[PDB]
Amino acid sequence: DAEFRHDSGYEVHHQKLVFFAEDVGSNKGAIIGLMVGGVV
Repeated sequence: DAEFRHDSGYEVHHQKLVFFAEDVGSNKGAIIGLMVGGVV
């Protein structure tokens, strides 16, 4: 659960890939969620 960036960047959605670093934590139970925003 460590942050890498503490400030906005740009509207470029292509940077969405940054999620790879934002997904440092792991949910305990997401059975309720059919899909995850990580891919959607």
